[PDB]
Amino acid sequence: RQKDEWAKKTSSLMKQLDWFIGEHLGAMLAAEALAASAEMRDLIEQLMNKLVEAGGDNSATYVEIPRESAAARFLVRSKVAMFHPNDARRLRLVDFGRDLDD
Amino acid sequence: GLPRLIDAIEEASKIPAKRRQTPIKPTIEKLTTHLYTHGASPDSLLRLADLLTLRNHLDQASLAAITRNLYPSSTVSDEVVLRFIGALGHGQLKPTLALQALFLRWLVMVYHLLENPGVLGQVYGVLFDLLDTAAIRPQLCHLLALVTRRKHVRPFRIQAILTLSRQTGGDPNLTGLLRVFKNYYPEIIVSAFKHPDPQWRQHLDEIQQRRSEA
Amino acid sequence: GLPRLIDAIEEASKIPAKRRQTPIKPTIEKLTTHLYTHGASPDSLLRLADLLTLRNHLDQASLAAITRNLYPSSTVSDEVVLRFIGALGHGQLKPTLALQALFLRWLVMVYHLLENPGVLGQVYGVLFDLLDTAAIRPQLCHLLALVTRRKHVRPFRIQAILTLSRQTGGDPNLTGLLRVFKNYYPEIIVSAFKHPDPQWRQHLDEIQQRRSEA
Amino acid sequence: HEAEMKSNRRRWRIMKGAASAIVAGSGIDWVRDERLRDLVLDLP
Repeated sequence: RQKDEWAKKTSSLMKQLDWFIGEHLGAMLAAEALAASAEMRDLIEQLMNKLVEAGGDNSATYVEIPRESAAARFLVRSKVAMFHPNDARRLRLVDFGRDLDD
Repeated sequence: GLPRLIDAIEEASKIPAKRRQTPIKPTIEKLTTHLYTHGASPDSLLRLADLLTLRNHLDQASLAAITRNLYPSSTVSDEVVLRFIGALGHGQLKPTLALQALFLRWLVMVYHLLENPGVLGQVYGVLFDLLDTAAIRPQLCHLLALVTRRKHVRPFRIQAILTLSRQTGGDPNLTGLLRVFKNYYPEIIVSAFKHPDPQWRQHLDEIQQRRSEA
Repeated sequence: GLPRLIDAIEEASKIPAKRRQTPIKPTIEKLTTHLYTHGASPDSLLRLADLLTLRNHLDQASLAAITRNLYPSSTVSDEVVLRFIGALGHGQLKPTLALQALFLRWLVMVYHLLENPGVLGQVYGVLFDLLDTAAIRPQLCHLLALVTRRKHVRPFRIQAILTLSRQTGGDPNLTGLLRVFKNYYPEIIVSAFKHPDPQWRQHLDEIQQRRSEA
Repeated sequence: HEAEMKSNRRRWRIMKGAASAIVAGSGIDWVRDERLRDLVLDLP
């Protein structure tokens, strides 16, 4: 099958993203850098792992977030994640993977 | 004759205006006149895009003059397109919103001349996530309307555009884009964009006709 | 509505004209009028290219009239180009040289619309080997002039063009192509190709202008 | 049988969507660095 290429592409891309987060983003979030990179990658991992875990249940895809987490603010400002309307301490990814003809 | 002018503009681009041993306006007008007459080659386009897209000491009037006379001879590369796309939105590296609207207008007017029109499809999410920016929204919608194919009409973009239409009180440029969306998915709940400058279109066509000569 | 017209013309193209039960020419005139008004999408272009290049029972007047109205909307694909290329020269299945001359005129006039202009470079030998055929030489020379790159200007092609130029007396279309060969190389013994029909070009441009609207 | 394919293929869709918006949202010139550009550009 063509399946492990979609797995090879995703393991490759996931390493490129983590490089970008460590080398460029964590520094920007400081204004320590290493601490910012680790928490942004944990948060993106938790965000993505759940979005698929729901499959259809759009309501379950919210993770708990510390009150003033800069990672979440950046992810919401970059339009990769959304706060819950009723309260801003849970947080979901935008669901890029869902497609009508997927 | 043209690469000499760009070499001058590039050097003046590096030093502030009052430290220039010559006023640049005369040399910007020579470049403007040459571009109106001959167009801009693929390579000249790429150098001009850098001057329009990177932070330098050029003034807004001179940049707008260049942008308005950026008639390509022959084609438009991905290198050029992406530079204008990377210019868009807010950030200390990016140009003014007013020039951004001109670049977006330009991309619509040269859309038919891209070597690889698909490259705009590969950055579709970069264009789309900027629809909130009112200062460039009309030009964004027109370009998005040319770029949209079925693979781009995803549920999260359908919902985002509907929310933005409601919160702006119904931008007609947003509903024009939603019309394009509906052409791919009629299930959706319900300006046909015209060319933004016909005389520029006519002048480009004249320049472009030289490509049949040999 | 253009699919149905082509369907009917395809059907009639396989029936000898004396054995038809109704003339096909009124439908060809509807086709020709639709082409002039809206042009031909990439998929319609492929079907028309098949009509123009495969042996059928359509008359020469009808084939020429479709060729003279073969205005592409948007682009020209490689498969379309290669259908025409494969029809050039002498052969039991190939069209008349007079139609081949109009095909080569067409390729020149739509050269700027090829999705992949490089395609013609990959069949350079096919074109260049036909130069001794007087019936398509003027159109060949113009296309060759547009398509030749440095890689194509090999010593044996320089000599064949000078041999052919000697054997024909003066031929300004050969002189014109030799002028193109002489930009790439300096060393050998020393008619600018204008667009063959400005009216066609102007009409094509106006049809093409619709690609900027959505 | 085939739910596995599009599950892996979708998992790439989520990463590419989030990685592209993250790099384009950082403010960094992603056009003039090949690494950053590959992160942003979707596939043809």
